[PDB]
Amino acid sequence: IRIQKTIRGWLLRKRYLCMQRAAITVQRYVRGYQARCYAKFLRRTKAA
Amino acid sequence: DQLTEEQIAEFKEAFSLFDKDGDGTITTKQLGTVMRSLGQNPTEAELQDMINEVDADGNGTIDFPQFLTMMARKMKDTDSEEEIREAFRVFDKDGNGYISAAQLRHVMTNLGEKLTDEEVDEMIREADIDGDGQVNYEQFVQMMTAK
Amino acid sequence: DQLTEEQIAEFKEAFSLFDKDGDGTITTKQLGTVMRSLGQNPTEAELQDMINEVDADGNGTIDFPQFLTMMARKMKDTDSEEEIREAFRVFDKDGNGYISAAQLRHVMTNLGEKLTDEEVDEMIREADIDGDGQVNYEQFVQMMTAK
Amino acid sequence: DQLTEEQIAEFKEAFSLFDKDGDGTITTKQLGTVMRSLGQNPTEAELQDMINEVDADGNGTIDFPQFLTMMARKMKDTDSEEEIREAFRVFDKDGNGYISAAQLRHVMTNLGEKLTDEEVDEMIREADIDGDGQVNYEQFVQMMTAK
Repeated sequence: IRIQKTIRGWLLRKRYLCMQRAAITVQRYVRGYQARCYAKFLRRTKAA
Repeated sequence: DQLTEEQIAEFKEAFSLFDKDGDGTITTKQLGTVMRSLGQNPTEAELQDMINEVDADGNGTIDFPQFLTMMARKMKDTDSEEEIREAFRVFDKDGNGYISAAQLRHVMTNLGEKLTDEEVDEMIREADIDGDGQVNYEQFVQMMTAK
Repeated sequence: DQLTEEQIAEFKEAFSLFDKDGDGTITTKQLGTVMRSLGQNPTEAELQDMINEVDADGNGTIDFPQFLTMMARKMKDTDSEEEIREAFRVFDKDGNGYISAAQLRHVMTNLGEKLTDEEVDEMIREADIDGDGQVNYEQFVQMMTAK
Repeated sequence: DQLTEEQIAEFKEAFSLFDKDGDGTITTKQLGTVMRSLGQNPTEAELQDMINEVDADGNGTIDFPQFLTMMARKMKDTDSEEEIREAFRVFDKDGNGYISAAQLRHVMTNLGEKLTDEEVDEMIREADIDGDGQVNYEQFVQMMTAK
């Protein structure tokens, strides 16, 4: 019983950790793309 | 005891992750789901005890302050890694450091709190367990404890 | 690790764009925006770490020399379209290439660092709107790689 | 700061031409109009800055010393053909100098300073701009600097 409870707890913990890592990476890429778009927008506005 | 606010914030973030309502209250099923998702180890008996304590109020939803109290009560109980090592050594009849995958699967499936065989296959695939090859209990315990 | 003069000129151009004064000095938030505009993608926690490292010791704001030093020491190419696709598949519980817009918004806002709702709305509108309510992350990664 | 007496005479004569009151000092709106007349390079934001500075002064007219000072402010820009030709090039996805009037004017008005519909119409008509075809900009900047 101890083994199985610890195992299921660890499995859900690993699931949560993978979710967190993927979310952090996706947020990082999203912010990078948004900043790139903002820089291009600033370029366009200045030239206009 | 008083819990560090960083841990409290992490617990709140974990709660909000699966809180499909966003109100800081969620069903006891996802309560246990995030309890395990925190890395802690509650017995299903303790899970049922906590569920009935919540159901005494009749809400069926885990408010964040009571959730934090539950977190503290879980922090009260802390098993050691050596205990898990000894438990696995008990099932290591050979004592060669390796245990059989099929017999461990049978142990999981037909002892105590039986769980789904798909979860057993999840253990096999995630812990790169060979179907018949002997698997070291110690490496499994270590990569389990890494968290 | 000195930077190419073309990149130096591009950095000064970005300074002119972001800074109304256009003196080559930008704030820490502006520092992070320029970091992420160049194509280098550090995390918000990472960006705060480098901000504390530089500490704006030049003139209270990230100026051109500190900017050059930061870009020199933090030069990397860790961003990979396949990595983004794998992370989105990790999001995709179904694994069909489509991730629920509501679930994605919940994860972005609640999990870890909280994204602004405007950012999530921008990402939703950036990708093609779908009848199922799920954003196709494959094409999303496609134009993330494109620009 | 201090300009050639030829430019001094030119500016005084432009004053007198636009000196409807005949005071000898040009009005703020008349200041902007003669800046547009003399090939100067004021920004709409810069024009409003000048207007509010004069309002703080309160006279409503531009004396010659401040006129020469903002001549210095203008010529510190030392703008040339090539930079804005490059800006058109980055706007000219064709890259041949021939640029589509529709998208160019949409970016010109929507992004940055916003133009009234009339101003766009007369500027398209009088600057040999085709209604929808690809129009060259190089001659326009060449006769910018020629004036």
